[PDB]
Amino acid sequence: YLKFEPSKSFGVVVSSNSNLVWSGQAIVAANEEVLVWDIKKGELLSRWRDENCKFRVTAIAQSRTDPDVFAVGYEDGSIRLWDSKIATSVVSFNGHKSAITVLAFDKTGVRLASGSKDTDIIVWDLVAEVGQYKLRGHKDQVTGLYFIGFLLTTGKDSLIKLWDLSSRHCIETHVAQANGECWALGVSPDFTGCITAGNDGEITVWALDALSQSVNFLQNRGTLHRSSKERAAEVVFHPLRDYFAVHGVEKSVEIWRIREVSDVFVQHVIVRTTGKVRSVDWALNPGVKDLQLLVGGTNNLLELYNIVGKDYNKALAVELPGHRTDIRSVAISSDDKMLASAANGSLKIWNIKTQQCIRTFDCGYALCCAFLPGDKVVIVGTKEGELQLYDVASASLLETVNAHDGHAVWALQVHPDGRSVVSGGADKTAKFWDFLVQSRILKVSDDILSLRFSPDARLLAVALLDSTVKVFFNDTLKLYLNLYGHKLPVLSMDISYDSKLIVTSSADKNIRIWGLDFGDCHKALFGHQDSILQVAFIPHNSDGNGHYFFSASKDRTIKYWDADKFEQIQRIDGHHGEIWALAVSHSGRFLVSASHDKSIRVWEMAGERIAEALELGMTDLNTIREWEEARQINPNIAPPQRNPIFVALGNIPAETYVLNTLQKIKPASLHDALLVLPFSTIPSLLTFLNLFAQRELNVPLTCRILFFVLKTHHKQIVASRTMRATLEKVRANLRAALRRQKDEMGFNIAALKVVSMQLRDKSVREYVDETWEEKVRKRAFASLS
Amino acid sequence: DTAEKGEVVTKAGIPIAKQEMSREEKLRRRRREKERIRKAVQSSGAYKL
Amino acid sequence: AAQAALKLVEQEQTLENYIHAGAYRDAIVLALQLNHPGRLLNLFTNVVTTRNPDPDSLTGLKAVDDVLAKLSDEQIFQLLLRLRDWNTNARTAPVAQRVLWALFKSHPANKLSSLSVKGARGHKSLNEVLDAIKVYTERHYKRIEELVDESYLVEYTLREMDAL
Amino acid sequence: IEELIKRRILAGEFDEVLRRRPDMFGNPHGVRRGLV
RNA sequence: GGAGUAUGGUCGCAAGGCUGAAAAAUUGACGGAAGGGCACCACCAGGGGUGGAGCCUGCG
RNA sequence: CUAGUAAGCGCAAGUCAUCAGCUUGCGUUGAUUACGUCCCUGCCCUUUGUACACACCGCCCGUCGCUACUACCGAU
Repeated sequence: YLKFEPSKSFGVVVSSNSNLVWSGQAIVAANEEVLVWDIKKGELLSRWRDENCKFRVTAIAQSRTDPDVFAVGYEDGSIRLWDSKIATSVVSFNGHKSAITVLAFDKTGVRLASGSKDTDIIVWDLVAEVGQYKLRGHKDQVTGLYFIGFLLTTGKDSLIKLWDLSSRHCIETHVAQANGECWALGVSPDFTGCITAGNDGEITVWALDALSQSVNFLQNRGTLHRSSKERAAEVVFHPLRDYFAVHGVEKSVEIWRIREVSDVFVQHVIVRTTGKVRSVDWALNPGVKDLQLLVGGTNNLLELYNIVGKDYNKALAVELPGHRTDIRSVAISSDDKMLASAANGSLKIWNIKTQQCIRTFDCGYALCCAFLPGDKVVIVGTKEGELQLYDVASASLLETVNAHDGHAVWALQVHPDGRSVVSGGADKTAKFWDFLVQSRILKVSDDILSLRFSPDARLLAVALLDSTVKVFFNDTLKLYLNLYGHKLPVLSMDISYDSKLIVTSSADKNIRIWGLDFGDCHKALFGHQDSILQVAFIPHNSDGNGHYFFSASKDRTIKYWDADKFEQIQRIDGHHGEIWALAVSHSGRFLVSASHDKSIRVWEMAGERIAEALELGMTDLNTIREWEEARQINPNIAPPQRNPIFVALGNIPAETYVLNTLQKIKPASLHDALLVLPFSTIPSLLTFLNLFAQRELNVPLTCRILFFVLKTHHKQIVASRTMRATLEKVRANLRAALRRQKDEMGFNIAALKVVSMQLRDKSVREYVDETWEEKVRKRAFASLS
Repeated sequence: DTAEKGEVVTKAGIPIAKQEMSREEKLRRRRREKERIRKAVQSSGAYKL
Repeated sequence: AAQAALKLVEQEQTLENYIHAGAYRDAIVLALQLNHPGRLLNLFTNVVTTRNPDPDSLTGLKAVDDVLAKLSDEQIFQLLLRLRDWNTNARTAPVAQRVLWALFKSHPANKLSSLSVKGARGHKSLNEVLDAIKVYTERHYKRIEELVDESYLVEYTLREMDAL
Repeated sequence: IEELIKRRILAGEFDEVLRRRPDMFGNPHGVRRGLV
């Protein structure tokens, strides 16, 4: 039951997320890991590969004033601070919910902003390693972040937002686009201006200055428009000269210069790139008078252009350590030391121990690929119905035949003896080519999807568009038998080395285990959330495991199964774009995995409560009056040093505290807790009520609890003495407060009587006639009895 | 039943506008209302590709 | 609609800044202009509870007194809608009491009679909303009245402690 | 018997007495007795 | 002869297997905090069995 | 186990199921001890409705689902 482990992972340069970085080194993001290459020589300097986290990362940031320490923001919402001196995440922050979108570093690098798709923005002390706080604006997700302290940010609702840092809330807002969406944010590093790129290609330009009155810092000094009316992706300034670059995801970037606003800024150049650029990045090099623009193109490429200052030239490039459009097929060698790699547009073969590409060919499309025994030569069936033949040694194309007209040849199977190949197309014919020439063709009902030989070259089986399978004899092409039951067309097949079993994978999210003697389905099995792409046995039962097999499925999953017990023995995660192809070692020692991830991987008490609150408020009043005596003696610095719980509650006054913590409880319980209070607690409560009346609030409550205290202890109060002055205070305060209230509302009802009668007099009658009977509320009052 | 247009009444009977409302209170009042409520053939190219 | 929305969000956030500042006067006037009574009520509660009132100001802020004296009739009327709600509540009643008290002390009853708004139709017309105000004020007046009739006890007991 | 219980509790039916109101007979529509 | 009621026997259908054992949801799924009501399967005052030895119905 | 109750004491019957290695009756004598409280343990029920005056209260909180819209990403 040897479980398998990802041993290698490669074939790739920058994924389709943003945030390229330059240092003469290029810092790009793989799927999970973050790797650095040299641009002069295409050798990667290193990788930053975290064994703990498997989420993709999409946010990459360099600390200003300190390189070699770098922040990354993942798909889950985590933050990792690494070094380049040593490939170690020094810290991780897990504060958001999903997909850290924008990062930000301090001018001094002690502070870090994290903006996410989950729309909340969390700042981070970088020496206390704490979520400092959490600015909450932004009805939808952030599309930009910058530090000034102060913060400027833009969110996808086309909303630009200026927060303070010391006083945690925003002070300025504007909209970029009334109906559109601000997508990108560009800041003058000298804090003079800001530009907002919105989805029409509209670049609104803004001037910036560096509270009871009208604060105004930003001004829309105008708007501009680029040529591309696409969603602009990113706008990057020159750190030194007066230039910047606008782009969306396109094969073009518009570099404009700095000298009305359209006069201020004109397009310097527009660089056409070979591919849709994902992310742009700046580079300046020591000793050049040029501009090193480092673009990372969505089709898995790196490009370096030189811009002259007072035309572009494709100066440097990185394409060879990975394919470019989408990997489709794989054929690992019989000695299992190299492998052919078949992508749309390209074919690259690679040595596995170097995990490094050795040869490269251009195709148009690559449906399927397979070397020929001896591994001298390789074969690709391609979308146009056609068939192309290359060799690995001279690195050339040998032959090419039109297998089908334009009927994409879906399946390719070398003969087990290795003197013929068979080819199955988007036509109704499966052809047979002995090497070559065409030995024999096969006419069927529908278009063939997949097929395979028998390891003992004795049978074959085909898997058709009709959700079915036709097992035929190898020698003569007679119907052995047929398979059904799959509701959707069977996508792949695989049979046992002893030709005793078949797994059949279809797009109906399940596989079938067939017994190959009369073809009884030994077990139908739903085991994948999506369309299972491919299935593969191990050839060798020399380990004693030959009826174990593997399933690659559209939910980014590989699953390891045993047919004999019909059980899941392992589950294989690790890719994040949908897997397309995979292959097993001839010895079965490992396996390679090709995905739309564009990677290949190799796998080996109540009153008591108010009593204490009263006590706390007494202490509060004591330190407050003492602080008053201090500040009255001298206006020197004097902190009141209230309780941590008061300052945790936001410096609220003690009276507010006690009234709130009393008003929380229900009335009956109030009656009883007020009852249960003891007499030492009484006069402090009296002083609180005195404060309440003097700063009157919830006056019926105050009177009520007052009278309760007095009646339940009417004797002990007239026993004591120190009550007397306090009771006089509460008498004066309460009597004046009640008088104030009553007099005001009595004024109110008086004036209301006046205006009501006057209104009636306005609304008496106008005409005078014989019918005076035109001269009243009513209510319903259902009663059941 | 006598509420204003952009605003809704509270259970306390206090006027709040949905615009002056916060998102958090919005979520919580949705939760309270729901709480009361609960108390009551294709191409092979597309297929393989 | 676009330029109106630009203005709206501008004034909305500047309102927010006023609230952060405690810029009470302009806060209230733009709060009236933006018609949102929760925040408006919060402001009213604070301004009747400043803890340092001008002894001459009817509300503790002569600026608020001035702007309510400078109110237009329609502003007055929508305010009255908010007032009748806050009078219906009895926790909010004193704050609901103080403002109309100044508001009555500001404007003459001839103007108050001659209020004519287009939004006076059905239940939300003048006689009715003032009527509801009348009844709820009556309830509270009764409440505080009997409350004072109770409160005389502390004078009695004080006189007793004088007797000893 | 555990099987039968399972069937009924899934397909929820019981032969329970219910709380029939005392005033179906005179209030066959069951009005609320307050404001209308 | 009519109308019913039963009763049994006859007859036709039901009685042709892409197949090989192990959802609904504007209403739902699951918590949590506070507050009440209760109970010799809770607290508290006690009482009283069995459980030690012998006899044996029963049950395992 | 909280009132003719715990317990004691015998006397009889022998009821279509059970029960004589006992069941079930009837009478006889008859106490102590709490008779309160949700603190522990729990169990249930509030936070919707089902009636209006006085009176009082005053927008519970969490993680997800389903729905409409918005825009994004990548194959065909």
